[PDB]
Amino acid sequence: TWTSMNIESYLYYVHQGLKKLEQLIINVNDIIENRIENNLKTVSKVVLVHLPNVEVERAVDDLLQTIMLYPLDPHVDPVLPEETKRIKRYYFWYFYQALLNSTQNSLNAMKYRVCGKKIPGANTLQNLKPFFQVEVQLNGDKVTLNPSLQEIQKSINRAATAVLRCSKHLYNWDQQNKDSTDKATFYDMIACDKEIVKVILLLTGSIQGTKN
Repeated sequence: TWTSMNIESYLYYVHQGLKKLEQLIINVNDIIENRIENNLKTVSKVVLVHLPNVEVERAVDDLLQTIMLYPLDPHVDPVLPEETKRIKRYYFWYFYQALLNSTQNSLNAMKYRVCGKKIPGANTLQNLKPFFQVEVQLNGDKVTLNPSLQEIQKSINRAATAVLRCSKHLYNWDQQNKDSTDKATFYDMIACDKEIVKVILLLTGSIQGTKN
C-alpha cells in the first residue's frame, strides 16, 4: 500500500474469483432448485389409483444434467474430499426420499380415500374399477353380490398391485437403469410400510363394514 499499487489488483482478482463462484452457485440454483422441484411436485400429484414413464425419463435426465455441472461423483483426487463428497449424496438421498415420499404420500392418500370411488376419475388401464357395479341376486337362495364382494376387493387389490409393481420397479434418480445406479429396496420397504400393509387392514375393515 506504500506505492499505492497491486492491492487494488489483488482485491479485483479476488472479486473475480468470487464473481465466478457466485456464478457457479447461480448455475446450481437455476439447475437444481426448480426443474427437479417441479418434477417432485408432479410426482407427488400423480394419482396412482385413477386419473382421467415421463417423470422417470425426467429424473434420469436431471441426473445426467447435474453431472454436467462438474459435480464430484467421485472424490477429487488431489483434494481427497472423501468425507466431503458423501454429504451431497446424503442430501440427494434426502431428495430421493422426498421423491419416493411424494409417490408414497399419494399412495397413502388414495389408500385412505378408496371409499368414494365415484368421485375420482380413472385412467385407461383402470376402466373396470371406478364406481364398481356388481350384480345382486339370490346365490343359493341368499341375496349376494353375484361377483363375490371378496372377489371385487381382490380386483381392487389387483389394480393396487399393478400400480404397486409399476411404482416398485421404477428408474428414479438412484434407480437410473434397472436399478443399476442404485437399488430399489426403498420401494419394497414402502410396500411393507404402514401405508400399504397396515392400511390393508383398514381397507378390509371398511369392506367388512360394508358387508355388515
